[PDB]
Amino acid sequence: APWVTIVWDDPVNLMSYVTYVFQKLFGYSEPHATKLMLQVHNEGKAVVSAGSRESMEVDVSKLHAAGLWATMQQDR
Ligand SMILES: NC(=[NH2+])NCCC[C@H](NC(=O)[C@@H](N)Cc1ccc(O)cc1)C(=O)O
Ligand SMILES: [Mg+2]
Ligand SMILES: [Mg+2]
Ligand SMILES: [Mg+2]
Repeated sequence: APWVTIVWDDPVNLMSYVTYVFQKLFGYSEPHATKLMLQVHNEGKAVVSAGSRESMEVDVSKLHAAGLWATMQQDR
């Protein structure tokens, strides 16, 4: 089963920072990163990447080091 990395809205990080982090960590374009940031902000969370459990563990670690609230879970 594939897994997903989820980023959760938090009250401290800047919207602008989160958009930048998605570009920096995943290479996403600015429209893509902005859309994911706004999904987190307006829905409370968003899937930001998908793949094997092991690969999502890395994405979670990278996001934590950037200061974002990230978890992973199995995709159903
Ligand atoms: N640094 C700072 N001024 N903090 C106060 C809040 C700033 C505000 N940020 C938000 O509204 C965030 N909730 C946006 C956000 C955080 C995390 C994630 O993952 C997505 C979105 C602002 O930017 O004005
Ligand atoms: Mg907010
Ligand atoms: Mg966060
Ligand atoms: Mg799903």
